[PDB]
Amino acid sequence: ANEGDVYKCELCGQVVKVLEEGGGTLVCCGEDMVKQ
Amino acid sequence: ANEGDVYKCELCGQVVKVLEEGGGTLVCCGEDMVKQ
Ligand SMILES: [Zn+2]
Ligand SMILES: [Zn+2]
Repeated sequence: ANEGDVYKCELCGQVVKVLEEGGGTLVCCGEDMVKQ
Repeated sequence: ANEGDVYKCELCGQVVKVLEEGGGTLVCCGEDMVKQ
């Protein structure tokens, strides 16, 4: 992900920001959050 | 988590913010993101 990017889910509907990108995935609710 | 909170992976080194808390857990690198 790109720094300053926001990610939201479609299930849980959780929204978080990407303060610091990493070589991993942002899982959520036995799923994988979405990116805006 | 409470909005305004930031969570890290504590592994890869990914940092994100909880813009909107939901009914899900932030996972990264097969790990449960930690709270700063
Ligand atoms: Zn989710
Ligand atoms: Zn990670």
